Amino acid sequence: SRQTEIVRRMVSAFNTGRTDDVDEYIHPDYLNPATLEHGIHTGPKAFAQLVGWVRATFSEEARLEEVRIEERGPWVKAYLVLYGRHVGRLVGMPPTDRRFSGEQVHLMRIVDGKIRDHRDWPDFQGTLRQLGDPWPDDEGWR
Amino acid sequence: SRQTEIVRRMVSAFNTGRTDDVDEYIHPDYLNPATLEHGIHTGPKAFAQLVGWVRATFSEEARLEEVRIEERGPWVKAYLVLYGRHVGRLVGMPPTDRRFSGEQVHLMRIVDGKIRDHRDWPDFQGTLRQLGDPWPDDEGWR
Amino acid sequence: SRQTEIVRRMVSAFNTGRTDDVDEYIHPDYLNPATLEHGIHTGPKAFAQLVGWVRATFSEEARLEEVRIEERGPWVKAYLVLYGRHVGRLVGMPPTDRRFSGEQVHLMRIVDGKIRDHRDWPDFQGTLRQLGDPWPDDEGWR
Amino acid sequence: SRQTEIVRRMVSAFNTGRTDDVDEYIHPDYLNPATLEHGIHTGPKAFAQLVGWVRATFSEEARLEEVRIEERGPWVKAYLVLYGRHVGRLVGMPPTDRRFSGEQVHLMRIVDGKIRDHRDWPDFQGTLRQLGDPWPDDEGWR
Ligand SMILES: COC(=O)C1=C(C)CC(=O)c2c1cc1c(c2O)C(=O)c2c(O)cccc2C1=O
Ligand SMILES: COC(=O)C1=C(C)CC(=O)c2c1cc1c(c2O)C(=O)c2c(O)cccc2C1=O
Ligand SMILES: COC(=O)C1=C(C)CC(=O)c2c1cc1c(c2O)C(=O)c2c(O)cccc2C1=O
Ligand SMILES: COC(=O)C1=C(C)CC(=O)c2c1cc1c(c2O)C(=O)c2c(O)cccc2C1=O
Repeated sequence: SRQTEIVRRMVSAFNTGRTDDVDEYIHPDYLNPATLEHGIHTGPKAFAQLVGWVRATFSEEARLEEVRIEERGPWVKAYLVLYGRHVGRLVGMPPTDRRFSGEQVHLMRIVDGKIRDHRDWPDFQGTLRQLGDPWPDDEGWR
Repeated sequence: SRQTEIVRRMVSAFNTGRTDDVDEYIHPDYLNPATLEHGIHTGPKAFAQLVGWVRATFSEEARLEEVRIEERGPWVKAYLVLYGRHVGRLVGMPPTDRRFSGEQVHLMRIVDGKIRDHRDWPDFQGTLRQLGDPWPDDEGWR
Repeated sequence: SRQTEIVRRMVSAFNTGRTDDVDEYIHPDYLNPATLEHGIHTGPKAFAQLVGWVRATFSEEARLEEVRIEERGPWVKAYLVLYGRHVGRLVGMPPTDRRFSGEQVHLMRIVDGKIRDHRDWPDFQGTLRQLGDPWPDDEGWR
Repeated sequence: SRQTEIVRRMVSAFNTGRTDDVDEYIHPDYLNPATLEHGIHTGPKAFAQLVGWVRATFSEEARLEEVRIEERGPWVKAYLVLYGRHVGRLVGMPPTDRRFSGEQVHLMRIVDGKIRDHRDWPDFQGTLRQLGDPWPDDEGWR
């Protein structure tokens, strides 16, 4: 139950935008490999930046709802659903202003009480469908 | 565009619960083959009953959002997303009170200005996941 | 484990087309509510007809693979994946001859050793995408 | 049609494992941001390494089937379906030896006749379900 509660605190940060206490539950060595192309590198600051990015992209009304959280050893798996609105540029695609919802799975390793390894799997295909199958502009993503 | 607007009127009925005017856009011969196991048979009354059932099952806050509507001949295809809350018994499963969202596709044939043939394809599997993989009780569905 | 094995026998019938022994594991009162619009009514014969329809529609190479089977009381839930090819008319849509695969969930009630209540939830939306978003012809489905 | 054919050549490489000619259709500056955590960096060699990784992970029988390919300007969008078998370690998860299939969307920018920007969106959640919801081992992914 300790580990489930740590992951619920991470979920809560995405829902409130609250990053002042991330050093209490994000490991110094935190890395989410998806964040690198944004410039977002390691530790509590990287996680704070990721929260910021999610809210900037999918709006201050984004909601991550919990379906269920599982654990095995030091690993925690969170089955969530994201509810958002496409209000920020996303992989080179201007904001469609379209609402969407999609299931997501997160996998996290807890190391000495804090989240150190974090992978997430959005329902990218369903999000793109709900956004009307957007395209990047000439600027693109790189 | 006429046919797209008829289907938008159907979508709107699910969003408002408004069934007083269904005879203006639902064909006398309307049939949705999924409705039969509820007792819901043909024409405008069957469609009214279906609206009622959707709102009773997925709540008076259910929302059907439009992604896109396509047509070919007398056929219209609606790409929607349902947002709801499981507040009514569903295929023998007591209400979980869980929020969910899922894409849905509807296919309708327009006959003399009114919806006559109607099939819908919910994201049943994703809904069930978001409801925590519920089970029917001893009463079941039949 | 008895009930899991009964459902595996049902899965096997779809994979082999073998219907000579359906009276041994399909209840006299069997009903799948989806089958009614094809004319397919109750008991072992209805189930045999459904096997036939699946193979006629999604080809003699259709394969239903097992992910996992769960039970609770008299209920069994089968998480499967269908692999097929669209070789028969489907809801008024001529055969695209396209290969597809989609997860499916089946829910069955076992009554005195035999399958009596059967609901299935195909990934209809994903199947339709993989078939290139087909349309019904003028004949339609009714 | 030129750009569609370039993307079909990329699809074909995943299906045959053929990487001797990647410099003819992969830009010197090619980057897929997902590949970085494997060590796989830029250009034709990075793409060759990615083909290798896909076949090592999802087997020499992996098949990427084409649903449809769209283009807009220099951008190409490929709607595919992957058929594979989990035979290599995947994000810290030992091979389950389970077959799976999942839709995938790829987005590519063509620059002077060659693929330069490449993002892919697997159906990760559906793959994980079909693999029986595997877990990483103690070694993990990092
Ligand atoms: C609640 O957070 C996320 O959903 C998320 C996180 C934590 C980190 C990420 O890097 C992404 C997303 C979500 C997301 C995408 C992320 O990179 C993305 O690229 C993405 C995309 O490229 C196209 C459609 C939807 C997307 C997403 O929902
Ligand atoms: C907005 O309407 C629907 O979603 C809908 C309609 C119009 C008619 C129907 O018969 C069903 C649904 C939705 C629906 C189910 C319907 O029969 C259903 O059985 C169903 C289910 O059995 C399990 C999970 C979700 C479900 C649904 O979202
Ligand atoms: C392995 O069996 C099935 O997939 C199945 C069964 C047992 C009974 C059924 O009535 C249907 C399907 C599958 C199916 C559809 C069934 O009615 C269907 O209408 C259907 C559809 O209308 C559009 C796309 C895919 C479909 C399916 O895969
Ligand atoms: C045909 O190629 C791919 O599917 C693919 C490619 C080109 C590049 C990639 O980096 C990934 C995948 C597929 C893939 C994953 C990739 O990174 C992955 O991490 C992945 C995963 O982490 C869990 C389940 C399925 C997965 C995949 O199908």
